[PDB]
Amino acid sequence: ANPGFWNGPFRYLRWSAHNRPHLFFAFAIGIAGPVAALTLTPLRRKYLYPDHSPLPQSYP
Amino acid sequence: VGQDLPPVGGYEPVQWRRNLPARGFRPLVYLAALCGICGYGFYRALGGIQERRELKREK
Repeated sequence: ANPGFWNGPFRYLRWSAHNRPHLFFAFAIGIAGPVAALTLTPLRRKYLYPDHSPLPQSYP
Repeated sequence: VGQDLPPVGGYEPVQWRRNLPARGFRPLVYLAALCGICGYGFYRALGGIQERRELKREK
């Protein structure tokens, strides 16, 4: 049986996800976290501001 | 030789092999509908949290 081998990355991700896949599908979640966290600044398109508060002491 | 328990004048043969997968949806839809359910679940979950945005500032 064959492990993963780096030098062909399109091949590596294949024969990682097919022979020792159980860390692949973890790290797919690990890349779905922050990369999708960077594809939101257009995707919220200024959706909402939460607007919470402690006590509003006002001005003169 | 008299009447002993001889065979039958037929066989009606029986099973000697394996058995099968159950229903027709073997493929990844059995995974993909999972992404449907979370695709529903967050669709209310965050929204309920979104509604608590209005609720907390209410109090």
